[PDB]
Amino acid sequence: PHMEDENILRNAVNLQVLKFHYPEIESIIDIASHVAVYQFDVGSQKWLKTSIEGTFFLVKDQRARVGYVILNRNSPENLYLFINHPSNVHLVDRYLIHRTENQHVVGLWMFDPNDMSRIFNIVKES
Amino acid sequence: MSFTNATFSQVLDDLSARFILNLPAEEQSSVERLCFQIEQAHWFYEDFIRAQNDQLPSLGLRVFSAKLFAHCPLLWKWSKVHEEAFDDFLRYKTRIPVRGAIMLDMSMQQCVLVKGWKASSGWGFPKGKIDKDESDVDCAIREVYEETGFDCSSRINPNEFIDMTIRGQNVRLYIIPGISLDTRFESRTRKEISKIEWHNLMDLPTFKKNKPQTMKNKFYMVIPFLAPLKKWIKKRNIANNT
Repeated sequence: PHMEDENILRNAVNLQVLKFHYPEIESIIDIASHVAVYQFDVGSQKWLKTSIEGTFFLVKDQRARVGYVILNRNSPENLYLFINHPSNVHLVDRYLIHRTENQHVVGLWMFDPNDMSRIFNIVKES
Repeated sequence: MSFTNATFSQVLDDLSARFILNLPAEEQSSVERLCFQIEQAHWFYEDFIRAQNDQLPSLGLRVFSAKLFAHCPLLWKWSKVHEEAFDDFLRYKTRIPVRGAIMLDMSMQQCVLVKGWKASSGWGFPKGKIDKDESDVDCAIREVYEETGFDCSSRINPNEFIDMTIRGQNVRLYIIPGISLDTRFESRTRKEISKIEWHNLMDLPTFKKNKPQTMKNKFYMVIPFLAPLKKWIKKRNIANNT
């Protein structure tokens, strides 16, 4: 049961699962341990919390597009969104605002605060 | 539609990365936190993954845990030294006792399901946590009377039930057949449920392997009880005609 690097092996089966759900995924850019998903109501009322919550996978598409996948721990319905432009992603407090698909606002609350800024700086690079 | 054509090794691959592989450093070293995710992975396998693929077998918590450990070599180092500490915790963990009832009709092909008010609240059997110094039968009667308005005190049998530990809960649902279909269910006691309707057992996912599995409505903690309930009704129809 020898393993020269357990983290490379951990990320090997991680990409194996992401390709099983989305074959267009080419590689993993970064991973966040625990991430909760919030959704801003289109009625412009309050900050509703979505039932989506799981591991955050910063992923790169076959077309070199940079998006993210969230394996939901509460339902098979995962979250797969692409970041078309860095001007759509902002960082407010311990949230990661993202305006995707014309008018829509999703907020990513990450458990580890160091993961939020690291992902945010990578998103600003394509 | 996600796990329709998924092998059992791929399912263990998904549940591994989804629940137990990407925890932080201190959480993976914790027996309580590692056991908590495995119980969640077991419930996720029974309630969701099996409904999308009937080929996958129904497993118990202790059996599912054993296959998942041998599946991932990253836990072989952990399970070799923390074997006795984990097996004692998985068996003796304090779990929330929940009691309920599976009310069937006279023909034993329609059951009573209850649904909440939340948009994502799925259908489930009337159950709930037990109170202090409360009996197993008394808790099931109370939860049914509160969530459905029907008093099954004169019909509940302490020996006819399905007991199963799932998602960190010791669940025991007492099977009560012969409920009149004309029963007026009024959940005036608890305003946290919305609808109470009879559901044909054949319409639930895992009950009828021959029928095409279409899962248009959501079900919560209903699929894992279908395999024992199908076996239970099969033995009752034989015992009624012997």
